[PDB]
Amino acid sequence: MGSMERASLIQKAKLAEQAERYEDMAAFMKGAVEKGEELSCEERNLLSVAYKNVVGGQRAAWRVLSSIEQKSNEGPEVREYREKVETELQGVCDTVLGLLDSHLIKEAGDAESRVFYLKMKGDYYRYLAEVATGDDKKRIIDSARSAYQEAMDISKKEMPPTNPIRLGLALNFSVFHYEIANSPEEAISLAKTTFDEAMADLHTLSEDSYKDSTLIMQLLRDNLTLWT
Amino acid sequence: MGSMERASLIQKAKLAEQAERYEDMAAFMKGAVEKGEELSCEERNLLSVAYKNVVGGQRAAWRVLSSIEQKSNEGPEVREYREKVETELQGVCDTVLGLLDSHLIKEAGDAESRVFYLKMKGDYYRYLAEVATGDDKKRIIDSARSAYQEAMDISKKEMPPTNPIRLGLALNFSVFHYEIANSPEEAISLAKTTFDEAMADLHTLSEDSYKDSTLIMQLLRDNLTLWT
Amino acid sequence: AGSIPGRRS
Amino acid sequence: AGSIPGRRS
Ligand SMILES: *Cc1ccc(S(=O)(=O)N2CCC(O)CC2)cc1
Ligand SMILES: *Cc1ccc(S(=O)(=O)N2CCC(O)CC2)cc1
Ligand SMILES: [Ca+2]
Ligand SMILES: [Ca+2]
Ligand SMILES: [Cl-]
Ligand SMILES: [Cl-]
Ligand SMILES: [Cl-]
Ligand SMILES: [Cl-]
Repeated sequence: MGSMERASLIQKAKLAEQAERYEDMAAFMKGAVEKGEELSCEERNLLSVAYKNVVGGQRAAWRVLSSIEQKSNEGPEVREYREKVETELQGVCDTVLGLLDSHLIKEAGDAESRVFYLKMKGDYYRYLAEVATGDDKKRIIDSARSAYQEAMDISKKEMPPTNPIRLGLALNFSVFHYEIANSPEEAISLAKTTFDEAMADLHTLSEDSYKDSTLIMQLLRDNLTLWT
Repeated sequence: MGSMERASLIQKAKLAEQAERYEDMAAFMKGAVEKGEELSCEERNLLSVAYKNVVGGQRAAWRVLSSIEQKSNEGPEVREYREKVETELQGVCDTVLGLLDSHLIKEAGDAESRVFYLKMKGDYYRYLAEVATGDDKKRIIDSARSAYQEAMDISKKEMPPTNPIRLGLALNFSVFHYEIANSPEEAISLAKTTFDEAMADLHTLSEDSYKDSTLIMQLLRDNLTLWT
Repeated sequence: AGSIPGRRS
Repeated sequence: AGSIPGRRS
């Protein structure tokens, strides 16, 4: 998107979201990132929403295909098509990771931006881990863990326990522990401690911030209800 | 998809439908058509479902963008992005029309196949008409009308009034009259006559055929309720 | 007004 | 288990 103005790319990303054109949205936001300027809070959310929708559709398709393939394992077409979707999913994850590595994370000095990007890094390595096998699974799992851990360390030092990004990071890292790392007890402990420390800080919040924080706390509680 | 077996393309189209990967589905079915053999009833439905989903998403996005553009008409980005989506929509319609012209319609000798393809031809010209302006709108409207009319003439001679394709053709042609041709009275008359002639033939049907026919009759009734 | 949904085989 | 839906700005 090199010939399009940065501001036009952002404007078109917002239009693409309204039109539910998430592949276009992601392409517009990739172009915006590649202009080389840092992203504002709103622009970081547009980038994240775009790619979460794209990879979310791929993950849902991969799960459908993997289920059919496993049932057939109880011609080559199901495996071939699952592999095609898997390769496309890995390509999108690689694209997001490459934006974060060149150069969003290294230019992010404020805690809000750095935590946001490191949470993204953890998430896209986690999506790679969902489809990985064997030993490359091990290294991908460690890359997700390391990104989430660095984000957690910064968030606990620099953000209040009700901050929505701190909460969503903890939620997603708890899902990583439960679903990827085979550490359900770590998942439950992290979700419980996060929920409790947020609850104790709600008194400091305005009505609007309270709504933002409690919405994510409910997601932590929903996971705890399923896991315990 | 020239190197993939016809049977593998059909199998993968069915997997893509289950995975809600409609762009892939359409590409697999385009490859299957281009093998040059006629399509079975089930294969015609796969082709139609694939493209209806692809163009349905484009049409919904175009309507969102056109609405925003009209409100702004009460920079160039909204118009540019609406134009981008419009061009992609026109390209998909042109692709389907080209499959029908090369060579699905001319090889379709049985009434069921020929009516099905001529209904598709009417529908994809109707989608072109939704985004067309001015004089090219006129010729596109006439192409839709002519395709639907030929399909109607064959269907009335060769199919019972409860046949689901005959019913869906009449439903869609009635929508053409109401929404495209500015002929709401023709739309209402066609929907009423179609509904009544189907009702009078229901006694001939098995339980399963009755369910198929009455489902489409309800759609005709839903339009009549909105239009009268 | 609705046309045939036509989106499920 | 649910992660952040994260699909609406
Ligand atoms: C990871 C994560 C994504 C989104 C959210 S949010 O929906 O609560 N929201 C926080 C405030 C900002 O505007 C970004 C979006 C939380 C965590
Ligand atoms: C145009 C049209 C599409 C689909 C149908 S249907 O859903 O009743 N069905 C008819 C029987 C065949 O299996 C094709 C799909 C009716 C009209
Ligand atoms: Ca510039
Ligand atoms: Ca062959
Ligand atoms: Cl494939
Ligand atoms: Cl910076
Ligand atoms: Cl554009
Ligand atoms: Cl023939």
